[PDB]
Amino acid sequence: WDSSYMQQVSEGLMTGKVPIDQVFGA
Amino acid sequence: KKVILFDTNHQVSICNQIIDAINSGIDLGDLLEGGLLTLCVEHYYNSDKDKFNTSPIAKYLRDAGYEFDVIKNADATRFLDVIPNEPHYSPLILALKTLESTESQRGRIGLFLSFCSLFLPKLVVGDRASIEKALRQVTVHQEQGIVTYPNHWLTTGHMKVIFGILRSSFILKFVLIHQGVNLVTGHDAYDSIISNSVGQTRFSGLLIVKTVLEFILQKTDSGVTLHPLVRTSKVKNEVASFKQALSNLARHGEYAPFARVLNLSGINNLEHGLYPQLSAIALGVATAHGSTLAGVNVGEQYQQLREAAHDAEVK
Repeated sequence: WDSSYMQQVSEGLMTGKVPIDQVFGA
Repeated sequence: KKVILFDTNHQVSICNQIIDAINSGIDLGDLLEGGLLTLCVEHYYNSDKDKFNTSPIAKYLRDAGYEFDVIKNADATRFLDVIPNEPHYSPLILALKTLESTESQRGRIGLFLSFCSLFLPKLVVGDRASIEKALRQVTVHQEQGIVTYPNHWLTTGHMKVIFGILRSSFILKFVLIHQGVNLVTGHDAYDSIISNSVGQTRFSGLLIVKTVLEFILQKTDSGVTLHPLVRTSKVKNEVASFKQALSNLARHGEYAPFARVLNLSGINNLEHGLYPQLSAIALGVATAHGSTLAGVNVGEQYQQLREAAHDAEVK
């Protein structure tokens, strides 16, 4: 965990910017 | 989900009288939402049907199932005149028949919407919390010379009316949150209040789960990943549930920070409560960086897995 750019990622997972199953698996 | 807009050539009159009625605590019943939309089609579109039908506001409400119905009446000055002729609007007709209505300036629609926007930041926590917040924020905007609401809008009686209008109206809340997030220069001066409040509503009731999420994510050479302990067999159910809940939220797209305030569908399982193992691990990871996940209470049987996550985040 680092960079506090995780917030950018986590929020993107929440607004459908970052595809979910890329992180969480199909 | 039918929503009646009102269409007259004296819209500003009609509108300010709907505001009078809302401020008087009159219950508009099923005409509430189409009253409030009718307002909104002015602070933003001059009652221009064509300009409204192309906005991202209209598209979202249709994608949400609303369909708009229209009362065309050109020759009528009173809100009284646009209420359909039904026994079931009699007691509203009665209340409107006797209501106060001063001559109405055009800042007033905007002024009204700005005021409603002040209840958003804490709407989900309840009336007391939404009202004390909005009152602190009236002080800031008044002191900035941005606006002075009439002094009688600042009583708890009046404020309770407004809070209940906000809880009651999906559309109202959505117009505010949308125009909120798409402001640059704004439609007018009242629009930057709305944006500022809306900025402070972002993740209301979604902040703890958001934090837990953030801290189960790790950086790697091969991109952003879940933390190894999250991908074990004892966490498989929670991960699958969390992910399905998280996927429900992401349907809401740009409006997902405002999902709980908007009561958007499919977020019932986003309580951090439900994922005790994931909460432990985010804690472990947060504490090493070194946050305190405020609100995340770690139950006693999951303490070891917290340690595991902490000890290994330093390692």
